[PDB]
Amino acid sequence: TVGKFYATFLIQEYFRKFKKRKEQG
Amino acid sequence: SEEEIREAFRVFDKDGNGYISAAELRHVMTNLGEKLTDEEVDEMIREADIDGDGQVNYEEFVQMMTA
Repeated sequence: TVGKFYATFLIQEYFRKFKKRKEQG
Repeated sequence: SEEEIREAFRVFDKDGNGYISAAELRHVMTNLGEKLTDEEVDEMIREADIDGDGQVNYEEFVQMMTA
């Protein structure tokens, strides 16, 4: 409605950073 | 790869239907990973769920940018 793509991006990098963070510490 | 987001969304689906009940999604969003705000959650689930049923489709959010 205002920034769905921005919200999409939020979860994008969220899962990305978390996936590789889980194997880091 | 497409498992950059989709494969990370399944890890929450306990129904195997493709849509999770917002309530559960909200509790996990501001719990696992980092710490957002109630604002950044409610609004996130709002821009996605337009129906108002409760069962929000996760791939509809993933394939959103592709749409």
